[PDB]
Amino acid sequence: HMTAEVLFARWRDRIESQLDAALPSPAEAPQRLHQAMRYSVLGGGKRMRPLLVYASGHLFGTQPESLDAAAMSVELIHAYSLVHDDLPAMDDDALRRGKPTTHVAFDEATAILAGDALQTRAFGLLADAPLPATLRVACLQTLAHASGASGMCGGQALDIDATGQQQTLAALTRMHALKTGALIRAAVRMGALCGQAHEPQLAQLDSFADALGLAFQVRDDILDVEADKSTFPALLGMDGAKAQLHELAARMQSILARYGEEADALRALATLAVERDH
Amino acid sequence: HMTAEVLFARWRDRIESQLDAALPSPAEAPQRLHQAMRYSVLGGGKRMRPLLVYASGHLFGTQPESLDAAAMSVELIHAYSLVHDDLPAMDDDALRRGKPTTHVAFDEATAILAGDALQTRAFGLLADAPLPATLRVACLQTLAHASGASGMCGGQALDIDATGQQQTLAALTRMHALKTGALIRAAVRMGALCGQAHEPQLAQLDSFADALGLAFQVRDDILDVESTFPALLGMDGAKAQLHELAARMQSILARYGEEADALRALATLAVERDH
Ligand SMILES: [Cl-]
Repeated sequence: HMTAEVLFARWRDRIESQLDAALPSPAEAPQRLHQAMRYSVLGGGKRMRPLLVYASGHLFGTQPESLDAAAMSVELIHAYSLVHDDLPAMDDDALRRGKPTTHVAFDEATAILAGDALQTRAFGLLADAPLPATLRVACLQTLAHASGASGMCGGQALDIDATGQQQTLAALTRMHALKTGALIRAAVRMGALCGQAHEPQLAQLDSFADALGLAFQVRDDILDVEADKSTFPALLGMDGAKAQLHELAARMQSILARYGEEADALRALATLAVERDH
Repeated sequence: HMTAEVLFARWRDRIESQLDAALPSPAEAPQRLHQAMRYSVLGGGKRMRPLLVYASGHLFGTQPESLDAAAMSVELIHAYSLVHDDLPAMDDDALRRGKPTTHVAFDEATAILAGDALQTRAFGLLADAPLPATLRVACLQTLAHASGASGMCGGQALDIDATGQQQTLAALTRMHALKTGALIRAAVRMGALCGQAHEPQLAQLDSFADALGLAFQVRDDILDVESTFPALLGMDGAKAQLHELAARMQSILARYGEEADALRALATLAVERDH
């Protein structure tokens, strides 16, 4: 059995190649839109959401060809959300991962439309997947529920509404559950659906994915202090937030404790969510 | 087309009620996003694209209940595209239909997100529809292809890229075929799929829908004056092109019985409307 480290490298290379083939060429008109779409999603990175799709499918022995559309779709939703988030009317960021944000590299109109078109391509890839129609529909329902006003978009809105206000712990947790937790749970659910998981196992994996999405954000908050006025270290104290993260780490491992080596990839994504330095 | 007008009023009332039931409550969190989503699609309008879905299904005797998801989805895509198109970085409009645009009634960030969420809701409604999964997938494929970079979004980008430039007649026609032609064809296609249409009928209806989308744009350009088709062809040349499209649309549907009257009336509307 291949180690988690080897699997993550293989899946990161795989999703890079799949996304490159799935996006329109920069030489086809409209060239600026296509260039901006590619600029916004190609070029590496953690690929946490594709990795969750593959790692979840891996629990069931599912081949990557059955997972590629689901894995691309969650990265495309994630990528589009960041293109819009970076806009001057939103978070107003000029740099992302050491490179100019998409609206700086191009312009705001191009960034708006590139985000719009990446969202459509996420759904199109699922609808076009070489899978049974019932499975494509189940994946599409999952992604839509997690990405819209009941998930990612709603969480973005809760965040914008809270600009300049101090959120309570309850409200901060709820905001993160929508803004990033929902799409992280969708990634795990879709991988397991492609693995033909049944509902009890879907619910168990959802409990793991729920904890992982929060863990990632608590860790991020801790790192920000070590390197949206309300954060887990500000509301809990730094020691309290570290204890919160430590419990989520233990919780994630306990949920998967009965699996064999087939869960090592998911286990390692949990460790990365808790322990990464960047 | 008076009997058709009654049908269209029924369908405009129906799609208003359907969209109202499908959108989140303005009392529930996040309230401002939900309110902006509702502002951006409720409150009447022509409902051309839902009417095309219902009328295309009507050709096959399909009842509206089997068409609501598809009809809502094309209006939601259309609605989101206008919210983003009105933004200052795009067309920069303060009014639409005599009322403030969404980013004026709310703010730019809320409008961006409302557009994003309406797009998602369009896909979720089709995916959740009470229809065979194979039919839901075919409609979802149709909508995604027509709405993204190879359709509506691509046409919007072409339009912005040509700002201040003189376009050839071919380029302008290509731009409109993506910018609004694709989603109009999608509406007719989805109605026909829900009607269990056979491949020749789908191709026939797609020829009709292609002509209808162009005619609708040519008529909106003519009304706007009262690079565009009037600018390239003259006001008289634009009107001649409209009449040729009208005759093509009626020719394509000519062999059908009264079940095509709804589509025929939408063709007449696209050409003759004062609004
Ligand atoms: Cl292996």
